[PDB]
Amino acid sequence: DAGYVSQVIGPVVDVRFDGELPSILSSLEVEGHSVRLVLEVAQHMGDNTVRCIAMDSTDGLVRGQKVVDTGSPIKVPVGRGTLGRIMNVIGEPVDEQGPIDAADIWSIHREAPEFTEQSTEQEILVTGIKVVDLLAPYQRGGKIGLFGGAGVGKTVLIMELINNVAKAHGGFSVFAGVGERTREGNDLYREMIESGVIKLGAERGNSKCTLVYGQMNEPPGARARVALTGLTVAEYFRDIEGQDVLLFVDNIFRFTQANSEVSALLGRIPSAVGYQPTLATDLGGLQERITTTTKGSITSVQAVYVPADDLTDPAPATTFAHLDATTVLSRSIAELGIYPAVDPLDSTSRMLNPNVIGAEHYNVARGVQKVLQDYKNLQDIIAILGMDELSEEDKLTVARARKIQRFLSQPFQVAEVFTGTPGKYVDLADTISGFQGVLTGKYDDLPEMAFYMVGDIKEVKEKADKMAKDIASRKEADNKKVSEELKDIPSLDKLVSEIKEVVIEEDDGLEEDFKAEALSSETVVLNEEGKSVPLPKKN
Amino acid sequence: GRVLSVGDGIARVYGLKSVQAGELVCFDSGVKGMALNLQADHVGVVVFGNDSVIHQGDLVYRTGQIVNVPIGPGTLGRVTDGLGQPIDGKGPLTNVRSSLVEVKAPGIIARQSVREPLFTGVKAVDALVPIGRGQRELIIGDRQTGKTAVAIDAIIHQKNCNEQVPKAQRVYCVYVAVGQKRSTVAQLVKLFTQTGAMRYTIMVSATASDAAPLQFLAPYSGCAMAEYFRDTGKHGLIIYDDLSKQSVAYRQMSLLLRRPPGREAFPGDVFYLHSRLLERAAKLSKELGGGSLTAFPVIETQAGDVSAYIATNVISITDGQIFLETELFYKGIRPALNVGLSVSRVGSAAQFPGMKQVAGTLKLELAQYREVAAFAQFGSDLDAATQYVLERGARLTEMLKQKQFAPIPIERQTVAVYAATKGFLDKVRVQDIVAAEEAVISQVNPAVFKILKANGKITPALDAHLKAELRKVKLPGA
Amino acid sequence: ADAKALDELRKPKFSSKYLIQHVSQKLIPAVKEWEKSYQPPVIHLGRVLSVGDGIARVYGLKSVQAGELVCFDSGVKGMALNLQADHVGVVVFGNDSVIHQGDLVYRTGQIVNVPIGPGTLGRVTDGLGQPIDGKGPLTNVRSSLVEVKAPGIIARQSVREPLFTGVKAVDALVPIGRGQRELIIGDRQTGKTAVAIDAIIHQKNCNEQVPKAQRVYCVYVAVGQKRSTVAQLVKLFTQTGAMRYTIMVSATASDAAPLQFLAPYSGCAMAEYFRDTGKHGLIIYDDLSKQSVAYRQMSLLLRRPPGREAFPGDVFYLHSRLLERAAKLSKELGGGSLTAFPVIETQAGDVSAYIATNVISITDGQIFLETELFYKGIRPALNVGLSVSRVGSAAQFPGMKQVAGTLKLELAQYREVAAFAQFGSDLDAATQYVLERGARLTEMLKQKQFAPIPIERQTVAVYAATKGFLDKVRVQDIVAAEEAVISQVNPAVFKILKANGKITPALDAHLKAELRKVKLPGA
Ligand SMILES: Nc1ncnc2c1ncn2[C@@H]1O[C@H](COP(=O)(O)OP(=O)(O)OP(=O)(O)O)[C@@H](O)[C@H]1O
Ligand SMILES: Nc1ncnc2c1ncn2[C@@H]1O[C@H](COP(=O)(O)OP(=O)(O)OP(=O)(O)O)[C@@H](O)[C@H]1O
Ligand SMILES: Nc1ncnc2c1ncn2[C@@H]1O[C@H](COP(=O)(O)OP(=O)(O)O)[C@@H](O)[C@H]1O
Ligand SMILES: [Mg+2]
Ligand SMILES: [Mg+2]
Ligand SMILES: [Mg+2]
Repeated sequence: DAGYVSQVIGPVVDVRFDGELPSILSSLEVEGHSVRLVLEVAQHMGDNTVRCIAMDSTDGLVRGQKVVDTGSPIKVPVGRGTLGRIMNVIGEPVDEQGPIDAADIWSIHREAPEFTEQSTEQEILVTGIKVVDLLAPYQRGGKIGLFGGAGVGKTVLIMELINNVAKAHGGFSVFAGVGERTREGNDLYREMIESGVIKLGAERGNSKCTLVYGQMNEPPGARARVALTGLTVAEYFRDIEGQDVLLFVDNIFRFTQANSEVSALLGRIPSAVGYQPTLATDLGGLQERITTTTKGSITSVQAVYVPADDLTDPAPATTFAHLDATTVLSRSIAELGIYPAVDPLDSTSRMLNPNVIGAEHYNVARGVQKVLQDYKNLQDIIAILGMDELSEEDKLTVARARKIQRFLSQPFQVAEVFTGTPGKYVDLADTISGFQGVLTGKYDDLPEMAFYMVGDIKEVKEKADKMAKDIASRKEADNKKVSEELKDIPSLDKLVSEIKEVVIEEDDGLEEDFKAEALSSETVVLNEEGKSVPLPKKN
Repeated sequence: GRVLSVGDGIARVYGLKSVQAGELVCFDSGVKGMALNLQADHVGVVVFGNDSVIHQGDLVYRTGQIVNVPIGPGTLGRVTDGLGQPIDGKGPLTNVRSSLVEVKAPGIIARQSVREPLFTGVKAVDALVPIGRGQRELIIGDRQTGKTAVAIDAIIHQKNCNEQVPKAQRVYCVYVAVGQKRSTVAQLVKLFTQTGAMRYTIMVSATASDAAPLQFLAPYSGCAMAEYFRDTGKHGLIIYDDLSKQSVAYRQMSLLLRRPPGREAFPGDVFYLHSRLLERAAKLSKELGGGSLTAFPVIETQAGDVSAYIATNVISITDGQIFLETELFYKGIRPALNVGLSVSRVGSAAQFPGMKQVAGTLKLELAQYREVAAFAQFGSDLDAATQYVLERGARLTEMLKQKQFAPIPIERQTVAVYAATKGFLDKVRVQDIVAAEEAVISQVNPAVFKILKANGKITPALDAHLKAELRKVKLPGA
Repeated sequence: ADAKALDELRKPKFSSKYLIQHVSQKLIPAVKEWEKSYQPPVIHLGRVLSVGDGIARVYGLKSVQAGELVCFDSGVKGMALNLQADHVGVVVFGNDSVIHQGDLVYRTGQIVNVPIGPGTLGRVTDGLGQPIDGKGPLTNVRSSLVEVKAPGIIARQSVREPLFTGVKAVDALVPIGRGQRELIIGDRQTGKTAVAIDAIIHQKNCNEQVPKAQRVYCVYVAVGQKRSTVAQLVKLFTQTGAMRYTIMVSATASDAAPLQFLAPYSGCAMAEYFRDTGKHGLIIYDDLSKQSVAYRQMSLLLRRPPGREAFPGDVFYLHSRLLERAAKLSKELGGGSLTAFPVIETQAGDVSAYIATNVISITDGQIFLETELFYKGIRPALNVGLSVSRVGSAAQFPGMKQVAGTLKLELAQYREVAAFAQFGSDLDAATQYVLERGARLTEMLKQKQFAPIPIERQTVAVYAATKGFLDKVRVQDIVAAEEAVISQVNPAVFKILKANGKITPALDAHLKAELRKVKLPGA
């Protein structure tokens, strides 16, 4: 009827069933653990033994511990009752607010939609980010990937896309945090409380996001399945509710990395760089479920961490093919202080087609990429010569491209808490016309750093005015400035007097709550009866 | 047989006493499988689908027959999966016949010299790396550089010229999509129906959520479906998009069957895999029908590193190579064909004879332009034997640009290349790029296209009229 | 061979009894003849099958848990790591030369646990809890698991409190926060331990000043280092008085690989006491690039299949579940904190290595110390373009926040012209003016060793540089000019800058006034 633990090697448990083996992908429950330990069946080892991956830690598992079968995969709560909640891999609430009151719980494992139910509609998703909306324009109902190394700004870009799209969407959102920092999971939760996207208490049903979190502190069996849980909530909203869903996945790289972390313990000899031999089919089996069928539409934005800034690592190089749009963030753009650090060349979109976004948008996009590639080819002869023998056209294609590089930068609304500048939403037409101006040459009369961290084309023109009133100023230097003392300034010993007093009592708070138990000097062990007995005197 | 172990799409099956290597089996669950490595104690069966419906002790039946797909004219226009079954939802494949997916390639005597040209409609490919019927040409490049564009333009141009040739010299295309997304296959079926190309295009599709044996086996399905047309005296064109994904699916199966890995964990017989696939694209002898099959494998490099394992293997196998760079792509040169690194070992023996006498100048002065390529970025002008080739090579690279999904007939590419290699160039200031590239083919009278297509050669009686026609081109926007 | 006939064989089908009746009255006399060579049978205890290289394979131990301290009969401890069907693989916490084949292994009942509490404050500890300083056992202390899970999304709150380290390159360019995990990454002998030590010394300097609950209690985890270096570090800490707040966990190089593997978890469990009880902790996992090598030794000797650089598969999880314990807790859980400084060593600056990219992916910031800047006099050798921080603002000094953005961007301007300083064209007194202004700022950011600076003196000394008051000074002697700025200026502007927290315009006037009265030595 039930099974028992046969073997525990880290996060992979062998469970032996005397008859009635579970199916593969079945979730099993370990009865008698400290916490709820869920094992998901991975393979049939062969002598009435299945091999599972644990959703929690396996420290505490005894061999022969009774493991019971639920007859089904990991089923999570889905529906309206999950909006404005935080869930586990297994659908437990981790937000301390009751249980989840969602109806018709769903398995986290299903096949992808068929070839017959594939949508080919291509409408542009306007993001308000002028480098995304110009050079790699997103598709609503499309699969979007924000590639990049560590620290180039994938999470701040996904937060700006949340702030710009998910609040003004109408449908629902699902953030699926896959193996990320718990600090930024809390930051996302708090700033979606403050935005109204998550409401607590009596108006919980007015929320517009379901958080599903599988962060870095969780074992590899949990990070390898939490994307399926977020995808199951989104697939309920797409298939049953018939909605337009917005799936946001932070580091889908951690899905493949967490599958790779258990891959040798599941008994598979490793492929190239060190990933599992099933890397492409695991990633494909996740990514093909994120589609718009004819029923509803899932627009997914996925952050994809590229390891050591290497875009040819097989975990980004495999997920390149599953994406309609692609926003390659690079470190080289970010070392110039240009944010978002989108590589304007290495980014690509399926929408960048003159039949899709219009030939007027297409030609200014291709012209920006043309002048940027020409400047990228001229930099090598500039650094040898010195940019004074460039034929007055290649002094123009350097100046225009260096204006464009600054004009691709933008202040973000979610990035004003560590930069200070408030963020600008830029419309699509004011992006297209603004870049067409700098391309054809209307704005060579503006200085070059006037294009840096601005919004429209109406803001570089007035940043030039502020810069040229400020470089017109700083010419008076004599007196009646702040440095004089009878202006408003008290005496310096007067300002020490207004300091309020804080006390120091030199006991630093260690004699107030501690239960100091007396630890054993001797080793105390268990005999064959399990009795706590001191270690026997024989070596 | 009885399932011993099952996991990661591999079922170890005890029993199945007289089962063949590569033979189909069938499980209790209705899923199929292919018996790949037969051992003395079990059979390693790769599973054609999701292995979660297989349990230990499930019964496996052998079907007695090797893996085979339906071939024939009923497959034209249908989107099939990697095993031949149609996934477009128009019912079963009428008017077909089962035939094995692993056949032997035609030998030395069954071959013929590759002499007749296969036009792709890309003027870079038709002018510089010309394709013959029976050639294997590698479309190699990095990601997002336009490889599917060159393949799709070849298919669409085969539709365009299939309407104006007799029944014999028509090319029926097969596009094999290995490991692609399912949403981007539907966009290709949309483009091929809207183009009209599905009247001659079979569409074999093993997507990313398919099993690894289906993606491994889909190029052999597509090659059997196109070998129908090769073996009945007609002409085929097979396109394996990302053969580098078929190799990854094969690596997955061979590693999970615990076969000993080689370089980049590929099995030892992955060269045998791809050469066993790609040697079936042949121009048959006059006795076997005279039919042909032209393959375009697509291999994705990573950083232009063609010294990778699968890329070197397929570069060794195929005749030519169409190398698409990413730096030419963002520089405006689209199709981004690297002229110096793109080869065709068939060469000039199988191109248009009217293009062969014009393109021999073109590749020579493109080479001259490539060696004098640093001087384009200079202010000090040199001795005007280099500035001449600089402006000439610049207008020649701007000559070979081409928009997507709009292939050109071969007589029009010949005329547009003649108008740039004989010196009818826009040697004006280049404000008139808008009304001079297409103005040559739109303002000469179309009778020169009829004569050049039907004779296949610019005769002395025709370059006279073509030179007389090229001088009277208007461009009245100036 | 199939199992149904094999369990049909449990039915009796003997069809004769001329051996069953004969052997049964002959067997028990024969076991008596060799019972001296029979070891007594074991069910709930253990018996060592094989011991070698610090891995015991233990028969028996039917009811051990995974990850449980077991104890051999020679007193040396173990840990049941992989629980096979036929045996238990125990990693030995000590020298495995005392273990034989046939030794009894005693299950202790408990998962691996270390002494935590206020009695650990001031002690030198090995990787398991035993004090190695010879000052007796630990009193006023309770046991706690080394393998707690990290505080979740609802237990945390935003990182807002600053946590000055006293290194002004850090406190200006890459400012830490109070629950932040900041990686100190660099090559060998670039000053990673030095940055960590100045953090601990500066926390001693500020603990004697703040009211009883802003005090930061340090833990130094010294994995893989030699025992002489730990002795030098304990000597330094006790001669500066910083050992009153510091615990030192020391799993040195001669220790067994499970002690070096487990000492970050022991140290984190010691420092989590202050996070869980409303105080503020700080932990330095010095040479976390050696905990991974000790874990690789354990996992390769437990015959787990290797991976990249023969590291295990779960070596990302080894560090992620360790560093995620460094958090800032909510007010419903005390408001405590624990900020981590993991130290990762690179080889030849290859930051593209395996463990380096894992810990870069886990931690919030980086403090990149490059070996080519260490030999240009830039000490601490902080690569400003490559060292990031996730919190940025809202977790540093407000007065330094006024004066440090104009330093961060101006050093970007200074690095912008260094690849254009090999020719000497000197364009229009811009690419030559910042070529001295940024060169004066990078000289401002240098400082000595074991001498951290209070935050108000740093935000005065960088106020004096990104404003005027220093452009008439040679680049050779700004390190000398800064002591003229710090000492000769009235020490009452420092108190009101510390107590306000920002530079008020009432204080900006007196600060610009007293930055003109001092004598700068540049001639
Ligand atoms: N000749 C061309 N003119 C204009 N645009 C082109 C041309 N060729 C390709 N493109 C554009 O480049 C983008 C990528 O092209 P394509 O899909 O053909 O390359 P790929 O190498 O097959 O990419 P992937 O490997 O991701 O499938 C497409 O959106 C296409 O519209
Ligand atoms: N700010 C500084 N100014 C001058 N010297 C310094 C400074 N910081 C460190 N050093 C010197 O650099 C040397 C290396 O310092 P440290 O031991 O901290 O580096 P490390 O990277 O930890 O080296 P290891 O990898 O060997 O432990 C020390 O001898 C120290 O004296
Ligand atoms: N739009 C932006 N403006 C300013 N700084 C940014 C921006 N995006 C990213 N950054 C900087 O990049 C650092 C890391 O960004 P993050 O989104 O955490 O990257 P990752 O997701 O790769 O860790 C942050 O410290 C932040 O200061
Ligand atoms: Mg991130
Ligand atoms: Mg393609
Ligand atoms: Mg050190």
